[PDB]
Amino acid sequence: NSVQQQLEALEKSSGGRLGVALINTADNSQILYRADERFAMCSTSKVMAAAAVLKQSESDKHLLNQRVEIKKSDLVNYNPIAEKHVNGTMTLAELGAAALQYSDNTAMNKLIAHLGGPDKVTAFARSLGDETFRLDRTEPTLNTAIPGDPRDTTTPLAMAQTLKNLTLGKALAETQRAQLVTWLKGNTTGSASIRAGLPKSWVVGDKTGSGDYGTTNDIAVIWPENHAPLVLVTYFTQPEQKAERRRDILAAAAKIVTHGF
Repeated sequence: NSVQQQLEALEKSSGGRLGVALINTADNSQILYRADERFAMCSTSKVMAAAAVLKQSESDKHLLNQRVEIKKSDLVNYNPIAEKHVNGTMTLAELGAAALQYSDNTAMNKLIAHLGGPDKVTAFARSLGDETFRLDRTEPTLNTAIPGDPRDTTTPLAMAQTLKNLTLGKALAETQRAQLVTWLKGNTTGSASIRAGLPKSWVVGDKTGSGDYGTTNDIAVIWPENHAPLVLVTYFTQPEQKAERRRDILAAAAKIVTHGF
């Protein structure tokens, strides 16, 4: 059973649509499965919003520490960090950290608002050469993940390419790139996803995503102990609106494509 056959087998039993894109930076070789198909990004889109602010900070040395007032009215459906700061302030850096490491939805909306709206995040993605990514809505509606809906979607390959450029490539200035990597490595929400399918000692940075239609996503940068980094995007979605998320499928896909490394 080839890697491709294993992925097809995994999808067949999953009850959903699997999208995988792995880039081996050792030789730029790739393992693709429905890598050109669109999937709702859900919270994985937070990486683009945080990175957009990091790009701005390259020309504004006071941006990351800029105060942002948190009001009760700002709270949406999931605000683990933001709710702790109502009536107070959070810096843009702290909002980036909350959005990425805890998937705080209020934090994401604050980043989008600062940038000027969802379309500004799309423009940033385009500036990075990503012609696929599109952010159309704010939290929490960007998570509807309706089959066939182009809003707030991208493809596994496009996201893998951009994540590579953002964390290991040409997208950000060094200090900003390092900050994004630090945030990703400190994520607290991905234990059961890609990380679960890899050797426990491998260093990993990732951003998970989840939404309606049992949409379960994760994008990660992986640092093996004796090999060049791997960039992996695992997207998964189902036909019924209230389907349960399946992080186990992402872990299984990760194990399949990282075999040998």
